[PDB]
Order: sequence, then structure tokens, then C-alpha cells
Amino acid sequence: IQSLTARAPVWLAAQDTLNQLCEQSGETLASSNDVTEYMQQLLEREREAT
Amino acid sequence: EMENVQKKLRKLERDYYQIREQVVSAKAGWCAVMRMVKDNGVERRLHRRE
Amino acid sequence: MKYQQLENLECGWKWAYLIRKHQEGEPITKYIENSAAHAAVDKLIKLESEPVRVLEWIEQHMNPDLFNRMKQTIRARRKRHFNAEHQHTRKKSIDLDFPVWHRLSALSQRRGNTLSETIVQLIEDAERKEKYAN
Amino acid sequence: SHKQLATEQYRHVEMARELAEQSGASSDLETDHQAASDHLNLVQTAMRQ
Amino acid sequence: TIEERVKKIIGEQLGVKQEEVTNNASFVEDLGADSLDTVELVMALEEEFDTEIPDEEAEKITTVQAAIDYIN
DNA sequence: TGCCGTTACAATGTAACAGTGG
DNA sequence: CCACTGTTACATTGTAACGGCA
Ligand SMILES: *P(=O)(O)OCC(C)(C)[C@@H](O)C(=O)NCCC(=O)NCCS
Repeated sequence: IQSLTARAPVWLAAQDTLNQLCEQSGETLASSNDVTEYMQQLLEREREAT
Repeated sequence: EMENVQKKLRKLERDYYQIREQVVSAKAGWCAVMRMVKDNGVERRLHRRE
Repeated sequence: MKYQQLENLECGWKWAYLIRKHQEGEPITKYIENSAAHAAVDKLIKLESEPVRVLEWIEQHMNPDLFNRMKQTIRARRKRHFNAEHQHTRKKSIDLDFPVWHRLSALSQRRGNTLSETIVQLIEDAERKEKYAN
Repeated sequence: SHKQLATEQYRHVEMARELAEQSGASSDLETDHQAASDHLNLVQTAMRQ
Repeated sequence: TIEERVKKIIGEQLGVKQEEVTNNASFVEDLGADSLDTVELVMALEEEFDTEIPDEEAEKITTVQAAIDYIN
């Protein structure tokens, strides 16, 4: 329990940051690879828009 | 010998009693703020569970 | 130190206290000349919304004789602020008729107890008398 | 702790009751032994006479 | 009557009004009171009547009616 | 000592109740 | 009935005096 508690706040803050970031987007992310692809589409949209 | 422990039980009981009134009053106070804040304030803005 | 002191709160308290005193006519500043006192008071008035500079204003223009009163007022404000959160720590204020108060205080000084302690003891004795009879 | 104390009290009550019983038995035995001593003395007197 | 205690306190502890609670419903899910809230509700009921309720008896109050059933 | 909690007040403002007379 | 008055039980803020403590 104490180990999980120590881990807790970091995980919770991470979750909240991710939730905010994804909600800001229309998509909800589920994986580091998923984030990497979303970044790639972001770059593509950037290099298009520019 | 046991009567002394009975008196200690009485002390503990009065302490419990005090704590109980504290908790019930706190919930009474909370009730209304939950009711109002359910207008999307608590959803993710105020409830910074971190 | 029992209650932690918060600057943005106690400084607002001090600003409000000084403004109230000035509105009451108290000479906030140490300047006998009316012009300097008025200038310092105007600086204070426009100094609203500033703890870090109201403290400096106090250090520089504050009347020497009000320091203790302000200090004890802030002590009381802090204690009341921290105690008003929970019911058991709150305090109930009542008014007692002069004869009753005189007798009750007579008992309290006689026994060396406080008003709360004296009344608690007396009520406990009344309850004990009830139990003796019952 | 409250239940523990209540249970100890109950045990105490039971054991006190039974010891009251043994006290009554001891009193009865005391009466019997007084009678026994009286008999002894009577027999002694009969012997001597 | 005396039930006015319960049917009042319940609301004050759950945010619902006096008539909102229905005897057939259940506090745990049909009133929105969660785990923490149900503990708080039962403890407020204990406080109000100046009595005691062990854990075992306390767990059988999930329904609205039980709150008076053990009382009366 | 200098701060800090603590008590016992003082002064005024309010809500609520009880009276009073038309 | 209705209004105005008297009263109690607080609150609210401020202050002086003790006493504890570094
Ligand atoms: P639920 O998710 O609201 O969580 C409830 C709780 C674990 C925080 C606590 O309030 C509770 O319901 N505990 C159950 C009763 C219990 O643990 N009693 C212990 C008595 S020593």
C-alpha cells in the first residue's frame, strides 16, 4: 500500500495531464506508439499548412 | 483491575462521540457545495485529484 | 508557533485594519505634518492588493505606538481564523447580567479556574447531584 | 476493547456466582462440623463417667 | 413523526429532498451515495439518535426502509 | 526578552421572540 | 389584528493582560 501510495501522485498527475492533452485533441491516446503516430500526423498537417 | 479499563473505554467513547459530530457536520456542509459544483466545475476543473 | 502564518492573508488583514483605523481618525503615520501623513495614507490607499509592499510601507511610515495593538489584533485574527473551521474549536459568545456575572467570576477567581472551567465543574457537580438523587 | 471488557465481566460474574455457591456449601459444612465437635465432647464425657 | 428525523437527515446527507427518497430504493446505487457517503450517512444516523450500530447491523441498511426499521 | 497563544472582556449590529396598546 | 418595544442570544471585531517558550 505504501509503495502504491508513493507511486500514486506521479501516476495521477500523469493521467490528468494526458487526459487534458488528449481531450484538447479530438482523439484519445492509448499507447506511446499511438502518441508517436499522432505526432507524425501533426507533422504532416504542419508541413501541409505551411 | 477491569474497572480502570472501563473508565478508559469511557474516555475513548467520548472522544469517538466528538469525532462523530465533527464528521456529520462536515458532511452537512459539503452537501450544498456538491450540489452547486455539479455544474461542470467539479467534473475536472476543481477536482484536481493529484 | 501553533498556527502557520500566511502572507497574502495576514497582509490583507493588516491593510484592512489600517484603513479602518484611518477612517476612524486614528493617526496611522508618525508624521505630525498633515501633508506627509496624507501623502503616506494615499500611498497606502493605492497600495491595495500588495502584501510585500504594504509590509514595507508599515516599516517606513507606520506610527510607532500602534505596533503592539496591530500585532495583537493580528494574533487574535489568526487564532480565530484557524479555530473557526471546526465546531469544537469555535467559541460561543453570550451576554450575562451583571449580578450573575459577578457571582460566577467570584467563583472563578476563588477557585483559580477560567469561566469555561468553572462552569464545566459546576455543571458536572449538578449532573452528579442529579445522579445521586437518581 | 468494549466487547472484550464485557466478556471479561461476564466471565467474572459467572465465577463470582459459583464461588458464592461454594461459600454456602462451606457454611453448611461449618454447621455440620460444629455438631460433630459437640458429639465428640459428649462421647468424651460419657467415657469419663 | 419520529421518522421525520431519518427522512430529514438522509436528505441532508445525500442532497435529495424529503420526498425524493422512496422506501423501495437503495442508498448504495439508487440514491447516488457511494461507499464513503454510505458510511457517512450511517454514522450521521448513529449520531442523530445518540445510539450505536455495529458493522454487521449497519451493513443491512442499503435500502431506504431499513433506516427506520432498526430505529422504530 | 519578543513572539504567540490565550483569556476576558467592550461595542455594536441582528435576528428572533414576547410584550404592549390601539 | 396590527404595529411598535423590550429582551435574549448570538456574531463580529478589537484590546489588554497573562503566561509559555526560544
Ligand atoms: P468507498 O469506496 O467510499 O470507500 C469507503 C472507505 C473505505 C473510505 C470507508 O469509508 C469505508 O466504507 N469502509 C468500510 C467500513 C470499514 O472499513 N470499517 C472499519 C472499522 S475499524
